[PDB]
Amino acid sequence: HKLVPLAPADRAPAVGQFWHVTDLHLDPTYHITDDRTKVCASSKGANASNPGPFGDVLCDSPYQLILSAFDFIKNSGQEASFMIWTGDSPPHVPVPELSTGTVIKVITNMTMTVQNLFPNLQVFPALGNHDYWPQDQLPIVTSKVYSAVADLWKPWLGEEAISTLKKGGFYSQKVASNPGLRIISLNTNLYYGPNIMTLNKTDPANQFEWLENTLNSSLWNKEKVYIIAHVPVGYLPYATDTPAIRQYYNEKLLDIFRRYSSVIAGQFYGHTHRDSLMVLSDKNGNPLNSVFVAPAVTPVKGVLQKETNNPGVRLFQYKPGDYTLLDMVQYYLNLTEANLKGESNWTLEYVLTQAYSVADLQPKSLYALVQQFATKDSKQFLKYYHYYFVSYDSSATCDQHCKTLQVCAIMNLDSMSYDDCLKQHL
Ligand SMILES: *[C@@H]1O[C@H](CO)[C@@H](O[C@@H]2O[C@H](CO)[C@@H](O[C@@H]3O[C@H](CO[C@H]4O[C@H](CO)[C@@H](O)[C@H](O)[C@@H]4O)[C@@H](O)[C@H](O[C@H]4O[C@H](CO)[C@@H](O)[C@H](O)[C@@H]4O)[C@@H]3O)[C@H](O)[C@H]2NC(C)=O)[C@H](O)[C@H]1NC(C)=O
Ligand SMILES: *[C@@H]1O[C@H](CO[C@@H]2O[C@@H](C)[C@@H](O)[C@@H](O)[C@@H]2O)[C@@H](O[C@@H]2O[C@H](CO)[C@@H](O)[C@H](O)[C@H]2NC(C)=O)[C@H](O)[C@H]1NC(C)=O
Ligand SMILES: *[C@@H]1O[C@H](CO[C@@H]2O[C@@H](C)[C@@H](O)[C@@H](O)[C@@H]2O)[C@@H](O[C@@H]2O[C@H](CO)[C@@H](O)[C@H](O)[C@H]2NC(C)=O)[C@H](O)[C@H]1NC(C)=O
Ligand SMILES: *[C@@H]1O[C@H](CO[C@@H]2O[C@@H](C)[C@@H](O)[C@@H](O)[C@@H]2O)[C@@H](O)[C@H](O)[C@H]1NC(C)=O
Ligand SMILES: Nc1ncnc2c1ncn2[C@@H]1O[C@H](COP(=O)(O)O)[C@@H](O)[C@H]1O
Ligand SMILES: [Zn+2]
Ligand SMILES: [Zn+2]
Repeated sequence: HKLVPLAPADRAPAVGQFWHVTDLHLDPTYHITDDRTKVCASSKGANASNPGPFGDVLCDSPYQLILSAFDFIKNSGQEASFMIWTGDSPPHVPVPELSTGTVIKVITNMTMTVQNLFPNLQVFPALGNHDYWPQDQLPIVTSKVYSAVADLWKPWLGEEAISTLKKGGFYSQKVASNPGLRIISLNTNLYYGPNIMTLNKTDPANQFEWLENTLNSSLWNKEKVYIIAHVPVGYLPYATDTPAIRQYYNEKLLDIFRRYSSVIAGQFYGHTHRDSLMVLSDKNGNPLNSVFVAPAVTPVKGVLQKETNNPGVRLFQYKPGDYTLLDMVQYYLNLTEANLKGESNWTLEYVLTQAYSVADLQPKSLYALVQQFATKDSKQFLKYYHYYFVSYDSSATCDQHCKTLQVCAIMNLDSMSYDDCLKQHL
């Protein structure tokens, strides 16, 4: 007779789950036609290679592909308490073939697709470099795009997040279903090489100052943080000595992340359209923070590229009320198979703990895994390189130089450690 909360069973609490989708790149022009240079504007006059209803390797996403990805999520039987969505919705076409209004229209379409299919799911979006017109030129003051996405994403975001989103394209937001968890959605396009608007800016849109204060508040309020953004920190794994964002910004952002590694329980990026791991470590090689780059829904590649990705979406598992990452489940569409029969079969690619025989996704667990990658003829690394393209080509090979670039980028996010890795292993 005392109105005490009803104690749950001693059963093990169910893990929490959330979805990560990225790089949808809708191409509204997509359509099958005899002249394969007219299947999709995103091929920029190239002949589509083998187009079907779910797309082509030289095209961005037909609407039907994006719909099939979200239909899979909806009917997967996986419970999830939120979704993160890390940007890049318009297609790869020349700047004169887009406009601010067209960019906003595509982002609106994607946003409304998600809200229509998932009316009860909190979603945390981030802007990508194509989520602006002209592409990559994301500004350091308020803009029409920033104001538009602030209105589009209002169902998911509180007043303070809406205010910072409108001003600079970034926000933080408490997760309604997960007390003690905060999402920080950065606009890392402010740091991306092609962005003229941020040249010679030490703190464009004051995002570093804001991020510092946000993380400090989370620290003192005993919150955990998941960082989400479009362009990742660290080095491109397919190129030599090339940071994904400008080196000055990479170094500055990584130092913030190292100082707050005790608060940051995950980092989640897109932009590369590949499945990549990174482990942020100190200068002495001690692992600090696990980083997850998710592959795209679009399969697009340029004619000059040999490989591309299969479409992917992924799910993370975490410890409830604690937010330590326990696992990652990567799903994919075999695009050639789907196009041949005309029906999608989104399916499991792998479960990270099972694929790699690791206990969880903590930095030390992943650090020990990637140390195995470095061993000669590592079967773990061969599997990783297969999954890098989302199982596009089991015959794709990574020679000694390719593997040095991959492993060095996985383990060394800052310039000093990355260049030392090249010195030791080239
Ligand atoms: C996603 O879905 C696609 C489509 O089903 C799968 O791709 C097919 O995979 C099978 C098996 O790997 C391929 O069949 C094999 O092809 C080999 C030839 O390689 C290429 O050569 C021709 C050029 O002449 C290409 O056009 C062709 O597409 C291939 O890419 C052959 O050497 C094999 O022959 C022998 O294989 C075994 C031997 O035990 C036997 O089954 C056969 O009888 C034969 O003796 C075999 O035919 C098939 O070609 C692929 N199709 C396409 C369109 O690429 C992907 O594997 C799948 N992805 C994942 C991750 O599962
Ligand atoms: C796009 O492709 C067309 C068609 O090329 C053919 O189509 C394929 C199915 C395959 O069979 C190829 O080997 C063929 O060549 C190209 O147009 C043709 O190109 C050659 C001359 O270079 C010749 O077949 C015809 O003169 C061209 N026209 C047609 C209707 O066949 C076209 O050049 C390709 N465009 C690009 C940008 O690659
Ligand atoms: C989202 O778009 C799809 C795809 O259509 C294109 O995408 C938009 C960005 C915009 O440019 C549209 O004008 C394009 O047609 C829409 O699906 C299509 O909708 C129309 C009906 O209005 C219909 O003619 C098509 O057959 C539909 N299907 C396909 C595969 O194109 C979809 O309705 C849009 N969704 C939202 C919520 O806006
Ligand atoms: C980080 O915050 C420290 C703690 O100060 C208190 O933090 C919360 C509760 C705020 O309400 C603030 O007003 C409090 O004073 C600061 O002492 C410290 O300066 C901050 N560190 C940095 C690097 O900004
Ligand atoms: N694996 C790759 N090889 C060569 N170029 C790439 C690769 N991945 C991405 N790019 C380039 O990076 C950009 C793609 O990012 P985005 O345009 O934001 O989707 C384009 O300029 C591509 O040409
Ligand atoms: Zn992209
Ligand atoms: Zn991008």
